[PDB]
Amino acid sequence: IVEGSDAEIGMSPWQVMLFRKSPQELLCGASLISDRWVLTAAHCLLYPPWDKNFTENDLLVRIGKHSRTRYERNIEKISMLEKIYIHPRYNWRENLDRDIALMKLKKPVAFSDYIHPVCLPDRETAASLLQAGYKGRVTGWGNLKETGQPSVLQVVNLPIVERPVCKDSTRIRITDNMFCAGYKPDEGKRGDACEGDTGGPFVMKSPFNNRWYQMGIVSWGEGCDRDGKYGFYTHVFRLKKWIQKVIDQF
Amino acid sequence: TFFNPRTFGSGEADCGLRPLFEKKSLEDKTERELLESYID
Ligand SMILES: *C[C@@](*)(O)[C@H](CCCNC(N)=[NH2+])NC(=O)[C@@H]1CCCN1C(=O)[C@H](N)Cc1ccccc1
Ligand SMILES: *[C@@H]1O[C@H](CO)[C@@H](O)[C@H](O)[C@H]1NC(C)=O
Ligand code: NA
Repeated sequence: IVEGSDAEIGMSPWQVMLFRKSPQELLCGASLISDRWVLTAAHCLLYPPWDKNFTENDLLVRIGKHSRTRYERNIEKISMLEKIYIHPRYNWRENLDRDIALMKLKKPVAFSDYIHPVCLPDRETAASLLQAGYKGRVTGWGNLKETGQPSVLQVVNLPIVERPVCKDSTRIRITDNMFCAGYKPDEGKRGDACEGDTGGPFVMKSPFNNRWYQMGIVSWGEGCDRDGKYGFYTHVFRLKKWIQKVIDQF
Repeated sequence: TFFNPRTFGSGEADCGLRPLFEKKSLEDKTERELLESYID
């Protein structure tokens, strides 16, 4: 997260850290959506140009964390994965269309002050909240700038940007399964996600029921926090039928 | 409730309410920014 700030303790209790077993390394962010399901980006797990094709056994999930590097005894919980599901039309060769994956935990995690699931939007909430100019929030342990890495979870709030502006900001082909967010050059304020933040949630708080909803997943961008450039996010509601299928069937 | 908790597990009913914030009637340091963006 570039130009963000330290999260408060328990500010983002649905935040997950994907961690590689060997060599031990932070891989990306993810979000908790129930006691046993985790949502992340596909490219975290499958991106052959970067030698990423992880199986269930290469990874663990660390939940309830604040510190990037410390093991936080009696606060964080670590789970193994039972199964990984990537969207079957995930397009890593071109534009990361449908950059989405689900992970089933081997055993459910206990909720706590530090661990708690985010909501996924219904249609009315998606229509209502996913509008240009409305702000959501992005969290992660990724880079603080273009390359470094933070001591603790970072947070930033960013406005949703209109599709024409998103389209004209890049030569990469955008689809209806993505949205972009970030300040325009004329707005003065700054902030963006960055490398290492992929998979982390873009959340918005509903003024109708006071609940946090995950509208997006950190997917891609060109550089970090550049003027005239925006972060792209997987459009969660657009893929909710796939999410439902996977969960209902498995 | 959208998902079946037999396969989804528990937590949907109470989703999106943070123990240290909403549940304690405490506001976090920047969430007013989000709320104010809706007035605009
Ligand atoms: C994998 C994630 O850590 C990372 C998120 C970057 C978010 N950046 C900003 N400014 N919000 N994603 C990436 O690094 C993805 C994965 C593949 C390459 N990539 C990019 O964002 C490139 N910089 C641009 C791109 C290349 C191919 C297809 C789509 C986008
Ligand atoms: C990655 O792993 C699968 C098995 O899990 C393998 O069959 C496949 O060829 C690999 N995927 C790609 C896109 O190379
Ligand atoms: Na920008």
